[PDB]
Amino acid sequence: TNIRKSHPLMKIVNNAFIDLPAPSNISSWWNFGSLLGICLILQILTGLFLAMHY
Amino acid sequence: TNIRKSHPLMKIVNNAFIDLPAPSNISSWWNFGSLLGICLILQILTGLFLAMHY
Amino acid sequence: WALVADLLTLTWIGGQPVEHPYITIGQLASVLYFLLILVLMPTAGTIENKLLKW
Amino acid sequence: MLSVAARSGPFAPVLSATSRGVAGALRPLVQAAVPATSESPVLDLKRSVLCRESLRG
Amino acid sequence: SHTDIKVPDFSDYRRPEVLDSTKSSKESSEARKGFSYLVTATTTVGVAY
Amino acid sequence: MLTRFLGPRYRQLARNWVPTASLWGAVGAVGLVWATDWRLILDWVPYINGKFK
Amino acid sequence: VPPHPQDLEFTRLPNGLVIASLENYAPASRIGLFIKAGSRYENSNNLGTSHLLRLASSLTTKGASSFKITRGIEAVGGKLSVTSTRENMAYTVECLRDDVDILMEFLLNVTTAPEFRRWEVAALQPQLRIDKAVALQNPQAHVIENLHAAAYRNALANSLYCPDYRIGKVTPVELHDYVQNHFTSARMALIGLGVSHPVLKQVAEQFLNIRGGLGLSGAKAKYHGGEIREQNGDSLVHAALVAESAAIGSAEANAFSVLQHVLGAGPHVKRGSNATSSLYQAVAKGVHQPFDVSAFNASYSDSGLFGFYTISQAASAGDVIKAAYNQVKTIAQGNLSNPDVQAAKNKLKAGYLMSVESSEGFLDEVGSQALAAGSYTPPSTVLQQIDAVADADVINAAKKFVSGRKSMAASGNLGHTPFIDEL
Amino acid sequence: KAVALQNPQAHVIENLHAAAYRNALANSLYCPDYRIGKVTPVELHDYVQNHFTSARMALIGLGVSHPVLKQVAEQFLNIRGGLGLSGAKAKYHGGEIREQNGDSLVHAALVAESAAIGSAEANAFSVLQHVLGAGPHVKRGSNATS
Amino acid sequence: VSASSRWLEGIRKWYYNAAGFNKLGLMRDDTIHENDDVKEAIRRLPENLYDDRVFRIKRALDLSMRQQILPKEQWTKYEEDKSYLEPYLKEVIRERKEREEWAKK
Amino acid sequence: TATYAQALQSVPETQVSQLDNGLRVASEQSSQPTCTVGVWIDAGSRYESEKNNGAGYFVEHLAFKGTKNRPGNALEKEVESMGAHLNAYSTREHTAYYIKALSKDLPKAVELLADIVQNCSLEDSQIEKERDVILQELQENDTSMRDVVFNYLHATAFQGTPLAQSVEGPSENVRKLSRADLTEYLSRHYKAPRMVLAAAGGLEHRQLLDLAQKHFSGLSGTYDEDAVPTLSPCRFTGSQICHREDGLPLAHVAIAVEGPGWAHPDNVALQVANAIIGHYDCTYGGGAHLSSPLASIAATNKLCQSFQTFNICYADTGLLGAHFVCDHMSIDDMMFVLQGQWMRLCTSATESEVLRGKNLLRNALVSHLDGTTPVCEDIGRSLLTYGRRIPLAEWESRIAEVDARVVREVCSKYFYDQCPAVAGFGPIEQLPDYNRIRSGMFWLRF
Ligand SMILES: COC1=C(OC)C(=O)C(C/C=C(\C)CCC=C(C)C)=C(C)C1=O
Ligand SMILES: COC1=C(OC)C(=O)C(C/C=C(\C)CCC=C(C)C)=C(C)C1=O
Repeated sequence: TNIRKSHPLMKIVNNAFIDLPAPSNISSWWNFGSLLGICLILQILTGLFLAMHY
Repeated sequence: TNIRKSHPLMKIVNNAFIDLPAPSNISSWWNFGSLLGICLILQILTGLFLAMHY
Repeated sequence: WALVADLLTLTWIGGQPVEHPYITIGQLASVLYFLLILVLMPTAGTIENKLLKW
Repeated sequence: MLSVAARSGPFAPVLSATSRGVAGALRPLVQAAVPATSESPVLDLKRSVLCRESLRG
Repeated sequence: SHTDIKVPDFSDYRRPEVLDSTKSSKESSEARKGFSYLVTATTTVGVAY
Repeated sequence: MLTRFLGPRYRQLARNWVPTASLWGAVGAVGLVWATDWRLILDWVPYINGKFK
Repeated sequence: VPPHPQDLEFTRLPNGLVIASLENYAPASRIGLFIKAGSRYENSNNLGTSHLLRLASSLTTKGASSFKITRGIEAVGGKLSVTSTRENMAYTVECLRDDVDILMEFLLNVTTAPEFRRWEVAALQPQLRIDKAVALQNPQAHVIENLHAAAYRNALANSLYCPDYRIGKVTPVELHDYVQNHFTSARMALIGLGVSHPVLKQVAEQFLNIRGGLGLSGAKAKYHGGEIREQNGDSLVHAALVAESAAIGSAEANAFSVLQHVLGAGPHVKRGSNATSSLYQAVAKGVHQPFDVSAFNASYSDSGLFGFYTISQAASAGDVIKAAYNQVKTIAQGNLSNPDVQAAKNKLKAGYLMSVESSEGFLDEVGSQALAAGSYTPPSTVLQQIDAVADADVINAAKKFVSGRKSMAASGNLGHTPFIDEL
Repeated sequence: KAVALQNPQAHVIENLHAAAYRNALANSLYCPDYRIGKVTPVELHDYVQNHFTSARMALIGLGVSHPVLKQVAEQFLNIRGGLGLSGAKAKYHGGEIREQNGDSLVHAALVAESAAIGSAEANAFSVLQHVLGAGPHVKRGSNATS
Repeated sequence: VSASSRWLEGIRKWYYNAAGFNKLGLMRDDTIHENDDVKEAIRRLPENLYDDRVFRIKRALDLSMRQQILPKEQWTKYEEDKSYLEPYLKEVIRERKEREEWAKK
Repeated sequence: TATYAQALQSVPETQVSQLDNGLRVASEQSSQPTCTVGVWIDAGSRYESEKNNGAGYFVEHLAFKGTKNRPGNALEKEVESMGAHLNAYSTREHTAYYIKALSKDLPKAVELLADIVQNCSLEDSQIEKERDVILQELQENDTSMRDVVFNYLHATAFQGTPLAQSVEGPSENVRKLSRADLTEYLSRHYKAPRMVLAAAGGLEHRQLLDLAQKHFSGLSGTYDEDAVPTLSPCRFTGSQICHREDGLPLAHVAIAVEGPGWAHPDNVALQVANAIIGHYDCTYGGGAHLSSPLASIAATNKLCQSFQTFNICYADTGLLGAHFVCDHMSIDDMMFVLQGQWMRLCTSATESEVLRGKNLLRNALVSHLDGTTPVCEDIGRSLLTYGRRIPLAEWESRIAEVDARVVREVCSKYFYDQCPAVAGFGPIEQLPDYNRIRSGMFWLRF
């Protein structure tokens, strides 16, 4: 019985980012989803540090 | 088979706010949890409309 | 209730200037806050266990 | 020569703490896997064949 | 008839120190992991900077 | 009250994990020193010298 | 160059308990408590109680918990096993020499002080299903259980495995009642390999003085006769044909034992034709597809069952049963050579001597002997007993089988398997 | 099968027929457990094609005309490529089947071979059945003439 | 036979009445905190004691919702208070401490 | 009474003699009325090439079916008539033919064994009958999920080496292996310096020696010739074979790291560590309370039907790990807990559980060497692998040396951060990906 599998918070992380069954198959065109997330937090982080002085 | 019970979003609402088994039993001292949520969104909403002019 | 009333005492002292009666009774209330939670309430629970033959 | 399983025929079951359950005696199935296609369904909600507490140095 | 299953030849993909079937892999074991872990070690150092 | 974890096996288990816990401290000390450019410690380090002379 | 071996020592106590020991100078010790507590002592109100008992040996006892029995035994690398026949239960215990005392203590606790705690008994009930399921994967298990149910009115008709309807339904009281009326001094034997006789005698006198139970080798088994049929379509038909034979340690039982080896028991050669097996050759003559035949020989306290067991293809079953039964008939009619009895005597003698080669086989033989006969009979007087069987005796055993009311169990596609009246 | 076998009578009468006969009438009305999941489309097709045939069928109708039924029969029910008899003949064997339950109550049936339907002897059996006693006639009665 | 043990008993009875779980028809062992030791002791209880316990707790949670209390005649008398969980709990504690002694070795 | 320590000294020494052709003859005498005798040969499927793979297995089928002196069923007639048992086995490295017999029958039993080894009359019609028998046996073995995964684990672990092959061979070998193929195998391999006459029971060593000169001496008196026949190391890989069959109701998985060979002292500590993890199946009494953390967790949470740890030895290599049988939704949990135990033993093994493993191994060793047959096997096998019999008191000395530090050292050496060979058969969708099995072979915390 795994800590990764049954902890109510890590459950969410595991079923999204670790044990999630994904096609053997998906190309570079599938990279843009995570890249949009990276873009979102980049804009959040810089935007926060700009808001500190604007 | 219920729309309330199986829709991936409403699932979350139903298992928190509708079908959630709660004690027959809990007094007025248990009202403060929801009241803190009301307080949180009140402060968010007014705080937003103050931010529009501050 | 000694804890609530002591907390009510500490908010009264907080409201007053750092002068004669207030310095000492605020010091005693501070000590009582920490003594109630750390020592006096755990001991009350043991006594109550012993009284129910537990 | 007084022992039912040493007389070889009637049925004996063994349970243990550390070792697999056993059944039975001398009914045939040693000259029966010898003319063949006795598949025998070997491994379907089931214990271990051959037993193990018989390990080497 | 499951005894007809051979694992197919992997020489095309094998690391050079592991092409000899007549010779132990244990000898090249420390080196092969060494190379691959050095890659991740340098990357971590690179990212760390 | 914590007396569950006191006996010969837990003494052996602590002894096993000591070189590891020591090395994880050694990891974290250098990592703090590196991240902050901790001037106090890095003056000693014979080649890492951003300050002249 | 080995040491000159010790003799076995043997003691009957006034209370009826039997202690037998051998000091082989071995690194390990084996200890068994053999009890007349097998499934024949169940009745129609408590079926399966000795099955659940057989499964219950690491449940909590008085000063030894379930945890302690498991951990303490495993800490010294030991075993605790329980093996059951229709007549006996046998609680055996193995460890290294130095560790006998702790395993003895666990043994005595299991057998004389089990608590049968309500919830422990409950958590154990599903294990009957697993255990029965695993055992009944061999078709032989179904057949021989049905064979005994068909043969007997009573006692020996009972299964080694709990009836399905009883699973979940055997109680802590029934377990307590079973131990208290069967696990008693005059129904027990304490056997030990690689222990001293004074230590065993002492253990017996201190810890195994119980009575408030039954007396006999039971309510007497009434042989009935009949047939039980189980449709499977299993590709193969398993059949057993049987008649009442002889109680264990009668002279007639030895005649049955020898006839069993005239007709043919197990094989002797890996992948062999079984040349000197007279049943196998008789079936082989008129059947040209995969089969098996063995002589079947089960001897009990107050009864026996002798005949044969067949495996064959569904369409071939009738032919295999009829070829086999005709071969027995042909010995009953007197067609039996002196060399054939002698070869059968050689197989039985060698079989028996090989049977007792290991500690496990030695202890079980000494244990069952102590329960059946009240005595230990050394190998050479067993060999003498086998030798004394005349040719006429083996003819007489075959005669008894052929003329006697039959019992039959079979399973498979039975569309070509004969009933008893068709034989 | 589960629903039917909730009545103990169902177990008994199935076992009674299995005990009585070698053959044919020994077969159960309900599928043997080992066959559940194992009966095939081919076996169904073969069963219909060798049993559902003109010389094995009767078409009965209440509240229909005879010309309509006769017409239906002649247009739609002209099949044969099947068996002939009322079967392979049932061999009466005799014997007993025993099922341990502890059900508080014991259900038993004792039986011997009697008479084929629409023999004169069958009527003798039918009458004896009512001498000895069939079902009850009075709600909660003592069954005086049984 | 003691004046002082009668005194301790009278402080205990006083405390019992002050605690006032008996006012809801509860027994002492109905009020115990459900940890792992306690959940197992409850699991181990025989049918009758199990079913009595649930009804008592049902009756108490019902009263606690109505913010009401039983007629005085129906309060559980301190002398009549059955310690029904305690022997199972002692055994469950006893079994755990044996495990913990083995984990030490 | 004697101690355990004393009891091991009182075990009588195995007597060894060499015959002039190089046949070793060895015996442990006890007081027994019965004996086991047999020939252990340094021959098996590891010696076979691609083209003759399954030959020894074919010989095993022919060995008992007639000689030049005892044609057809005459041999089995003699064995049966004295109440003897004639048996055989074939592994990747060893062949054995042995007789269980009365001790007074040791003269004839040795005479028969020599007749089988030297004078195998492989009649063309007999080799044709055996063709169909072996073929059916292959169909039978297909249904045993245990035997299939272990063949699969060998086929993937030893990838392109002779240790990858099955003992029985492929079906094409079974249907095309000729008599000339078989006699060539016999000529090359059944040679006196490579085989051992072993006995255990009621016998003097002197008469075992006498019968060996009587019946075995025409074997390699001038037959010491041709390339005699070096084995060569087998490259272990680190790889996966996954036979996905969802029609089967339970998954079989076997997993192993490369073990060291027969020779290595490391075997004793590995066996201690394997004993700590132990075995399990569903018929074991008291599950929750078992000492092994794997066995305990598997019982409580219904994680499997069975598991077994193993240490299969070959010359200069082996397979060290475990095999299990479980439901489709349980493979991940089983693999997790198994690997955690390996990792735990590498990093943080403790004194008390090592004692338990030591004790389990003393009890296994002694309980195994119980009967004429297992002792005879051990004499025969040991002289092929170690070149001595290693006495019981030596094993005890080797066991006693093992403590927690040794278990941590020796497990780390073979398990920690090593590439496993993995074999999967059945409903294996939930069998973890190989990268994630590789990642289970080390710990980030350590
Ligand atoms: C099944 O396909 C999926 C991928 O495969 C192409 C991904 O790569 C990612 C990774 C996405 C990230 C890191 C963005 C997270 C966004 C927020 C707002 C926190 C997700 C979630 C996914 O579901
Ligand atoms: C099981 O007990 C629960 C209650 O019973 C006393 C509640 O009344 C509420 C209602 C809480 C609300 C409306 C606040 C939501 C907060 C955010 C940030 C959206 C929740 C969730 C709860 O779990």
